[PDB]
Amino acid sequence: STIEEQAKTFLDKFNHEAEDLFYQSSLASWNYNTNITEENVQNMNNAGDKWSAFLKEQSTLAQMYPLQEIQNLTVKLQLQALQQNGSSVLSEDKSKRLNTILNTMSTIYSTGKVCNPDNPQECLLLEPGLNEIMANSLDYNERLWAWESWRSEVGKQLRPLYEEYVVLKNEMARANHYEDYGDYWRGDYEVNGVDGYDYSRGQLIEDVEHTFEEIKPLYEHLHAYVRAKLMNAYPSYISPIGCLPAHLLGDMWGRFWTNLYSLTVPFGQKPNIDVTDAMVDQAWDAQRIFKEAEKFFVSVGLPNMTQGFWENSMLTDPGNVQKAVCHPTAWDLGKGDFRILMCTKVTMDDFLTAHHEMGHIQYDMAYAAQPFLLRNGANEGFHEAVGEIMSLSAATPKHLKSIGLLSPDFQEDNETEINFLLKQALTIVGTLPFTYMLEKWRWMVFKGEIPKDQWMKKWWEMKREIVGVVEPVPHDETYCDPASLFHVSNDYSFIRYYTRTLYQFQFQEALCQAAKHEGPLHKCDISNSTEAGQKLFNMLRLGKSEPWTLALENVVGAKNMNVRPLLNYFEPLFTWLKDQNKNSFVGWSTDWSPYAD
Ligand SMILES: CC(C)C[C@H](N[C@@H](Cc1cncn1Cc1cc(Cl)cc(Cl)c1)C(=O)O)C(=O)O
Ligand SMILES: *[C@@H]1O[C@H](CO)[C@@H](O)[C@H](O)[C@H]1NC(C)=O
Ligand SMILES: *[C@H]1O[C@H](CO)[C@@H](O)[C@H](O)[C@H]1NC(C)=O
Ligand SMILES: [Cl-]
Ligand SMILES: [Zn+2]
Repeated sequence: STIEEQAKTFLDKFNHEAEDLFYQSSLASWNYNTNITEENVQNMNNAGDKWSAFLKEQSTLAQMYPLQEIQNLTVKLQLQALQQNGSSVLSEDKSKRLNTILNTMSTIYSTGKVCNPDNPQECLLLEPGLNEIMANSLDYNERLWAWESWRSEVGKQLRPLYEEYVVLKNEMARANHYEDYGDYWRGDYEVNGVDGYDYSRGQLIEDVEHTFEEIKPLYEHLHAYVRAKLMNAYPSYISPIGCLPAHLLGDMWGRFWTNLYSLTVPFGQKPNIDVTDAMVDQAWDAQRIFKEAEKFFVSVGLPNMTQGFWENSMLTDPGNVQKAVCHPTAWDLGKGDFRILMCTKVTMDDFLTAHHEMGHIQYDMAYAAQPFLLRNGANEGFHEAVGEIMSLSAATPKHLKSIGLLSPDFQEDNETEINFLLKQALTIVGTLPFTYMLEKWRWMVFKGEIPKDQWMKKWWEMKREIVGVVEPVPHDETYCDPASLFHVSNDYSFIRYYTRTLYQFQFQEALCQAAKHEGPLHKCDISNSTEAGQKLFNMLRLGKSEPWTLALENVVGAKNMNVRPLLNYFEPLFTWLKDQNKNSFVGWSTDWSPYAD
């Protein structure tokens, strides 16, 4: 029989052992992220250590098939993955150290503690505490300790191992036909096979570059507007001309300025559109949330969460007695097993993140029925970009209103608009420059453009030009600030958040028009419309068996990342920021300082 047949099986003989062999790891791997005992650690790095050996072995027993000599395009690209020597390319008993490094980094993060100065016994984990503070405290000082202490106490520990991490990981990358590890994560976005749809790795970069320009204006005015209302509540601390201090951003990293809402609300007297409060005066809990969320997908086609999910997902920190990584994550253990690990809180933040995490799931399912080594979203952007297509709709006063956290509200005042839209900006635009800059530095390093002795160097120089933010305390190259933001210390590429942000609005400008909407998309409902659910559905199911470029094209006109639908969402808020800012200065100083004073 044909040779494009010794594989059409070799693959399927693979999709069946792997799934279980995987699930064997995902399951143990889960006992860890849910209880950082240690007994659980080993069990875990034993389950994947074999899957390691499994995949490794099946890599050689795979490349036994020549490149082409294969049709049915799928069968070929599916082959692609396997042929690539995994991180096995490493010195067997070397990659071990990587894990040793990887595992720690994780624990350090979800376990590290800073302890109150005036009471060696009042220690705070990052969740919550360093977190609740960096999200609520208004005491420039409380804010300040938390910020520094975290980076100081834990951050510093990370350093040593991060230095080893880039190295080890790099060697693995480059010894795999890539320029570095970054070139690797840029891989995800790559597509070859198809012509006119081919997308290169070096592209993803300059494609973010370009798309970033049209994003700057809207940022600056948004940044120069919140340097204002931020001075208004921390006078004598921030210059009306030089990037705000890192600890007043609304959260440990300033990744999201969504908590600077009460300090920046444009018309703070209209009905708060941060139903974080209405939720408490209704006693909303974890379930109720993930139930009110699951209720959304079901309104637009997509199924209800499986009873298996409801019986294993950890939707609240088990508190003292068992320590689990609290970062919200949507798990796929395969074999039909779907779970979500999130230390849910009754915030409006956790209301949306639920719509996120869930979205991950609704996707993981939507492409379940698909060759195992192919079920995986067109690309990271897409996976991230999905739950955000919901939060976009399920956060509009409209929805929020009808849902409950906003009984019969003041019509929709031409002002509740700039009001609602400023929050979004806070969350969505706030992150773009932060999201970008971090990955850039992340690339620069793997690349090489930043020698070990210049890490915290470029990092803050950068945080200054691009993000438009400065550090409250000179950080020596003893630190490692960009290793105290989960994502970093636990692998996870970061640029999917950038890309996800732009995909987000393209998919939305299409579905509204696929539910017959007739206003700006920042008024677009999308709930109850199967016309919409359906469309998106026919998209999710294809897994990663179709270049995202084509997939994108088949869903929303363009076959690539478009910044304009976003610029359209925030056009109302922009022109207004224009006004409000008329007197205030748009831009910032890359030489200022809140301490050099
Ligand atoms: C790739 C995964 C390992 C991490 C990621 N989780 C989210 C979690 C998230 C969504 N929106 C906000 N956050 C941050 C966060 C929320 C909560 Cl309730 C607790 C904590 Cl510790 C962090 C992210 O960091 O983007 C994701 O699902 O894409
Ligand atoms: C797997 O690794 C071996 C030795 O490092 C190498 O010869 C082989 O080409 C790799 N797999 C492929 C087909 O790239
Ligand atoms: C092409 O051949 C493969 C393996 O023989 C088969 O499973 C697949 O269904 C065919 N094309 C598709 C993707 O339907
Ligand atoms: Cl930082
Ligand atoms: Zn996500």
